[PDB]
Amino acid sequence: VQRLTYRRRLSYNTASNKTRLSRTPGNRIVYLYTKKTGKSPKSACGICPGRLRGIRAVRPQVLMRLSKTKKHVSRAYGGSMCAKCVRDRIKRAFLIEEQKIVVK
Amino acid sequence: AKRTKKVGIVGKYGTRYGASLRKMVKKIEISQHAKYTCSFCGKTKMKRKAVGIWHCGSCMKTVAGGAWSYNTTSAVTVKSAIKRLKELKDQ
Amino acid sequence: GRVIRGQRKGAGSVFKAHVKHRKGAAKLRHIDFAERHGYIKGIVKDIIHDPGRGAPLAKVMFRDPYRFKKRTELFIAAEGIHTGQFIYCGKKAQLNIGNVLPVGTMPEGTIVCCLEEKPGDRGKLARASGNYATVISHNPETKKSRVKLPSGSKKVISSANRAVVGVVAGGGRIDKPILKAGRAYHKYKAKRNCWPRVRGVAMNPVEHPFGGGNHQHIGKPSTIRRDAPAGRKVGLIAARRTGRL
Amino acid sequence: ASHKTFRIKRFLAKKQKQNRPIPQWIRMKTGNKIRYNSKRRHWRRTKLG
RNA sequence: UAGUGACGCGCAUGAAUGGAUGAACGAGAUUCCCACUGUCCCUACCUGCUAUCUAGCGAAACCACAGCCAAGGGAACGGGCUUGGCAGAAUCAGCGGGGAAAGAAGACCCUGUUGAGCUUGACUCUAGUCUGGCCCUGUGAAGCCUCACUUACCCGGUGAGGCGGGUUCUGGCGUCAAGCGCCCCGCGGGGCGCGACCCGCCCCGGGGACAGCGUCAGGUGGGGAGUUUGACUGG
RNA sequence: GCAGCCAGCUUAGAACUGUCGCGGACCAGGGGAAUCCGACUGUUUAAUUAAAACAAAGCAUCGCGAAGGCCCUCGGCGGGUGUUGACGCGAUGUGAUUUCUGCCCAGUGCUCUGAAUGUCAAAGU
RNA sequence: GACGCAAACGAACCCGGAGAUGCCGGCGGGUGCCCCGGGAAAGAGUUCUCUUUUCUUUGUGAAGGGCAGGGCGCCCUGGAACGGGUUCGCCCCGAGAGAGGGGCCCGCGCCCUGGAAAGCGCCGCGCUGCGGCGUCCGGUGAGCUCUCGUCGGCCCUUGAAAAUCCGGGGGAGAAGGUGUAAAUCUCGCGCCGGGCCGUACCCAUAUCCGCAGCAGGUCUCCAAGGUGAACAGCCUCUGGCGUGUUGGAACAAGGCAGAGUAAGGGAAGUCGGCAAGUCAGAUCCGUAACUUCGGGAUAAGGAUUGGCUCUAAGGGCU
RNA sequence: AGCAGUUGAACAUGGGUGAGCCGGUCCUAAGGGACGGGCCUACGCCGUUCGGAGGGGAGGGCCC
RNA sequence: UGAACUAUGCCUGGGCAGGGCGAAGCCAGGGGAAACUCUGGUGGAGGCCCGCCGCGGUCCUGACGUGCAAAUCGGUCGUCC
Ligand SMILES: [Mg+2]
Ligand SMILES: [Mg+2]
Ligand SMILES: [Mg+2]
Ligand SMILES: [Mg+2]
Ligand SMILES: [Mg+2]
Ligand SMILES: [Mg+2]
Ligand SMILES: [Mg+2]
Ligand SMILES: [Mg+2]
Ligand SMILES: [Mg+2]
Ligand SMILES: [Mg+2]
Ligand SMILES: [Mg+2]
Ligand SMILES: [Mg+2]
Ligand SMILES: [Mg+2]
Ligand SMILES: [Mg+2]
Ligand SMILES: [Mg+2]
Ligand SMILES: [Mg+2]
Ligand SMILES: [Mg+2]
Ligand SMILES: [Mg+2]
Ligand SMILES: [Mg+2]
Ligand SMILES: [Mg+2]
Ligand SMILES: [Mg+2]
Ligand SMILES: [Mg+2]
Ligand SMILES: [Mg+2]
Ligand SMILES: [Mg+2]
Ligand SMILES: [Mg+2]
Ligand SMILES: [Mg+2]
Ligand SMILES: [Mg+2]
Ligand SMILES: [Mg+2]
Ligand SMILES: [Mg+2]
Ligand SMILES: [Mg+2]
Ligand SMILES: [Mg+2]
Ligand SMILES: [Mg+2]
Ligand SMILES: [Mg+2]
Ligand SMILES: [Mg+2]
Ligand SMILES: [Mg+2]
Ligand SMILES: [Mg+2]
Ligand SMILES: [Mg+2]
Ligand SMILES: [Mg+2]
Ligand SMILES: [Mg+2]
Ligand SMILES: [Mg+2]
Ligand SMILES: [Mg+2]
Ligand SMILES: [Mg+2]
Ligand SMILES: [Mg+2]
Ligand SMILES: [Mg+2]
Ligand SMILES: [Mg+2]
Ligand SMILES: [Mg+2]
Ligand SMILES: [Mg+2]
Ligand SMILES: [Mg+2]
Ligand SMILES: [Mg+2]
Ligand SMILES: [Mg+2]
Ligand SMILES: [Mg+2]
Ligand SMILES: [Mg+2]
Ligand SMILES: [Mg+2]
Ligand SMILES: [Mg+2]
Ligand SMILES: [Mg+2]
Ligand SMILES: [Mg+2]
Ligand SMILES: [Mg+2]
Ligand SMILES: [Mg+2]
Ligand SMILES: [Mg+2]
Ligand SMILES: [Mg+2]
Ligand SMILES: [Mg+2]
Ligand SMILES: [Mg+2]
Ligand SMILES: [Mg+2]
Ligand SMILES: [Mg+2]
Ligand SMILES: [Zn+2]
Ligand SMILES: [Zn+2]
Repeated sequence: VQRLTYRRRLSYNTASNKTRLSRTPGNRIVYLYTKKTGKSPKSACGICPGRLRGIRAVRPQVLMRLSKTKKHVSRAYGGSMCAKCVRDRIKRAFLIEEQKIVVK
Repeated sequence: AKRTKKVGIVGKYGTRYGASLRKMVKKIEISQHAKYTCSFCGKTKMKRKAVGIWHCGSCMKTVAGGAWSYNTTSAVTVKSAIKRLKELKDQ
Repeated sequence: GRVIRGQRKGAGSVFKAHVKHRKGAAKLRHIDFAERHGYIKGIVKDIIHDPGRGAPLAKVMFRDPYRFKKRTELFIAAEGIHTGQFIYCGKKAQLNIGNVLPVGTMPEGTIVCCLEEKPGDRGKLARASGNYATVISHNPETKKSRVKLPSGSKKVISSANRAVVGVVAGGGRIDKPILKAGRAYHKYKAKRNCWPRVRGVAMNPVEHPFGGGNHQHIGKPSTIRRDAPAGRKVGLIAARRTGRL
Repeated sequence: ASHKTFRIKRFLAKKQKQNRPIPQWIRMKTGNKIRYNSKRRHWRRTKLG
């Protein structure tokens, strides 16, 4: 059991000073500063509490270097709205338009 | 099961704050932390987030209600008054 | 003597409001053509908690009639409204809880909230939790309406003052007796630095006109005149009467 | 501190170059008038501010 | 002479200058009991670090001169003076009788025509505030006053977006015009009008010559400023 | 229906046993019956006072609907409360709960009138 | 179908997401550490006796690919009461369970590329750098941390903004007329650049502050073995160190400390049980007056406690 | 360097801090503080997203 | 001229062993004609308890009192979601 130290000037256990223990080829356990965990997008509806599916959960500026296929799905509102609410958006748009023809 | 005789939920306060005050918060803490039946989805999941904020965990409906209850008696009385005051306008 | 505690609150150094986590100024949608000759349809998006007040706020989403945009309004949440319902604001709005319409277009005895004191100020009266205002009478000749404020005062306002139908949500908040001094600490930690109030009799004569003496008596009549100078105007300011009543 | 500004490091560089004793040939020049550097500072007994 | 329970014409208890009560809580004040012990009877022994001695190192307070007493007298309690007792180098470790020992121009007390903090029914003022006149302050009408007028002035709203006169059946969608008419370029291209009515002098509301500003006048004003608060006297 | 194999760590019971000694060091609440005060937790005189003092929840009163209450600034009708609106803000007293909170408005003070007889400035007459 | 494919035109404007959400509790996944079994290899310690023994070493970066593992109010089929599923707790279900088959996210775990060539361990030769061999196989846990999750609890407390980045809506536009063009978010690949400033050391019983190498003060990170409930005290390993601005010799008085001990008495001491003495952990019993019914309470008062040899019960897997 | 010293954080002579990917730099938090305006005899002060003819950028080729 | 000490407020960060009492909620089993009660377990609330770090500073009116220190030291002690 060897006691390891920080590898940077920051000496406080802040949200940016987060590390993980990594074993090196020199058989040493050193600190490896981890990236903060990313979050997959939420549905633009504001109802479904779960996150979207088919999208990487990375940091915002990491999305710049990812390809477009990894940031959405092949649906209409895919990548911004969940599949459940898109079906509701289509049926609500259709049925309301039908009620506006009945009044005519 | 019957572990306390009178205090119930206010047993967390022990011997503090007085009997009549612990009895007064008891009626409120029960209704404050109560799971109410949702009038939108039918499930009994209307729990309180903050003052006047009541949210359901299934239909995701947030309702502006009372501080310690889902609806105060002053709101159902006004809602019944505004309802009949609207009926006297159309006629 | 020195400047008393009551005077130091006007300089606003440590007595300013704690407005870091507040969500904004709760006010009605500003009066436009859609609210003078009709109504505008607004959807309630979320009912949020405003730090510092016991009344929730509704994030009602409207549609701008002059540009393609969605206006987000922060209204006082009337008790009964919910996310997903449509709030209609304007002159031709129907008398439903949550709608905003002038007092002149509402029958006598209508319970309203977030009432405008003057036409256009976007709501000044009956804004705290559980409070409301009642429409007493009208006067189409002078276009003035008489309303009853939650303090029992009857104010004559214009008939164009807009208000939300219903009572402010969060009612009965003062009915729960605070038990710990810590709950009062957190109550005012979000509002301002005013909770721990030292009694003037518990001070020295230098910092309060009630302090001093080998006992903690007031020594002087606590009822003080209204024209008393700042630093002396403590106790019961211009008290018409005293006692248990 | 390891974190220095350029002005502070440039200020400490000047004081570090003035903390040198007088040259030996100076005493032969002025006739032993300046016997020692009276502005020598130590890092413990006198601070810079 | 404590504690507790009673007694109460209580020097001089008392009801939010809160009275009475009270579980729990208290490095709060107090009394008693058990247990416990060197608190004591009554002290003893042991250990470490010191003191002590030594090598090296090496201050300070303090100091008129100094340093044995008794009585005497004396500024009324000598160390020196008087009369006696007497009196022997140089030192060590202790000690706390004395040096009216040191530390500090007594902090108590009094005095000073020395202050300061603070308080009022002290003296004299003052910010603020209340009120009146004048001033910005004009206009119309009625019987100085009231009611009107808007343009002064004031307030509020707004990205100054529709002023005056002639879309409620759902937690969708709405973004620079489709269409029509007219006209100009060399079937590609362009403009204009209607759509989206006309006129207007003030952006829209709420007050309005009132608020408010300026300036004098009266009241209030320990909030604040300045100052005073005799003397004699068996302190 | 179990046989085989593997895997710990606790608990209970019993015998035997030593000088009845065994939480063997270390670690580690003396207890009881009462009175007073403050309910409690919290706070406080850095460097003599940690308390019965302060705060406290609760209770009660007072002011105020915004051309406002309270307060700041030499000053802007500038600024704080106020991103506030009486279930709020501001000013006091009392001090949990329980139980009650009597009598006195003469005095002082506050406040309300103006069928207001006096006193009564400047200006105006 | 969830959604997947290396890409997969698209402005104004709009919508949304990420940045960007507290504290506390339970549980689960993963590393690190610790622990156990190899009658495992390489050195070393002990070897009077005993000890197939004791000690040490037994490893792999980022990034990328693949796969365990974990998570999902994600989808399809379908249909539930004799209600069922299920957690430590809960919770879930005709707004659709169970079951079956899928999908997505996180994968810091394992494998691979890196990459054994390097690093460690051992042995050998040479000299004043060259070689050999090895770097193995498992077991687990109320173990301790860190981390990723999940489910809750608490608030009259709701626990940041912005830069930046992304998705969608929109269809204004752009592109060529029969093989291409416009266009390309293809870690497919190639080409070029990334300036300026800080960077040593101390960070505290001697590098800071307190006049000093001052028993004071001064914000954090890492953290082993044994005992034990313990990050308690006590002992040890790794690491550090000479006892904290001096040595030697004595062991008087009087001090300070060891909270040293003390016969018999037990507060008679003292303003006053001041002081320290008693009690103490754990298990099994037993706990009053009073009370706001919560408490009081470890009330009070008892018994037990070591060592050794056994018995019994509490699991998993095929 | 309160004894010593062959020792030192003393003295003397030299040497030493190398970055696109560690931080500053970028962002605004509380806040500070210009601008417009107002105030102030003035030095100046007030005030902070409001309040001014506060835009210096276009697409499209001289036009919105 | 000072808020590098301290007082309060604001913003953004960091931190607080192991145990104890054990409340709502939940499960199952008894008693009853019913109203409903009783028992066990689970659960883990609290300006809850013991207590380490930390933050405080009660007593000895201990040490020290030309001190280590112009306020320190020791034991004891308060609190420690
Ligand atoms: Mg405060
Ligand atoms: Mg109070
Ligand atoms: Mg108080
Ligand atoms: Mg006092
Ligand atoms: Mg007084
Ligand atoms: Mg009192
Ligand atoms: Mg009093
Ligand atoms: Mg120094
Ligand atoms: Mg006695
Ligand atoms: Mg008595
Ligand atoms: Mg009395
Ligand atoms: Mg009374
Ligand atoms: Mg009295
Ligand atoms: Mg105490
Ligand atoms: Mg003399
Ligand atoms: Mg002297
Ligand atoms: Mg003198
Ligand atoms: Mg005189
Ligand atoms: Mg004076
Ligand atoms: Mg003074
Ligand atoms: Mg005075
Ligand atoms: Mg005299
Ligand atoms: Mg009594
Ligand atoms: Mg107390
Ligand atoms: Mg009490
Ligand atoms: Mg306390
Ligand atoms: Mg003190
Ligand atoms: Mg105390
Ligand atoms: Mg008191
Ligand atoms: Mg009371
Ligand atoms: Mg009172
Ligand atoms: Mg009276
Ligand atoms: Mg498209
Ligand atoms: Mg968790
Ligand atoms: Mg698109
Ligand atoms: Mg370094
Ligand atoms: Mg030190
Ligand atoms: Mg200095
Ligand atoms: Mg251990
Ligand atoms: Mg730690
Ligand atoms: Mg330990
Ligand atoms: Mg030594
Ligand atoms: Mg030292
Ligand atoms: Mg001795
Ligand atoms: Mg002793
Ligand atoms: Mg002893
Ligand atoms: Mg004895
Ligand atoms: Mg005695
Ligand atoms: Mg005696
Ligand atoms: Mg004692
Ligand atoms: Mg007791
Ligand atoms: Mg020396
Ligand atoms: Mg040398
Ligand atoms: Mg060196
Ligand atoms: Mg040097
Ligand atoms: Mg502070
Ligand atoms: Mg304690
Ligand atoms: Mg502690
Ligand atoms: Mg401490
Ligand atoms: Mg101490
Ligand atoms: Mg004490
Ligand atoms: Mg004592
Ligand atoms: Mg002492
Ligand atoms: Mg001494
Ligand atoms: Zn959705
Ligand atoms: Zn619901």
